[PDB]
Amino acid sequence: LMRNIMDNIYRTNQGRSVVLDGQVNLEDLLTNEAAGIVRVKSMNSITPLE
Amino acid sequence: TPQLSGEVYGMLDRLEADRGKRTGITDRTRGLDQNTLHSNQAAMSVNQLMT
Repeated sequence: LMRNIMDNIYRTNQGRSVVLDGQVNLEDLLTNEAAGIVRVKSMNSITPLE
Repeated sequence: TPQLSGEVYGMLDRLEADRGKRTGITDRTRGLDQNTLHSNQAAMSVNQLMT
């Protein structure tokens, strides 16, 4: 239960390239499997991606 | 004569939203809550979703 709580804290709170739909090879493959800092897909508008 | 359809409006809206995506991901750079208050779901948005 505590591990899944920490998973909720950690994984479920990750931002991304914020592509509305996009193709962008899955947004540069989720920004090279990191989704840390990349949002360049084409022109995607504001989407928090919760 | 030929006309430019709503696609021009579409990618102008997309680019106007994308202006800050390369530096200012923070949506609208400022907050505005006069009708919708802060959400209270799980410890009030822990760690700002890793900021």
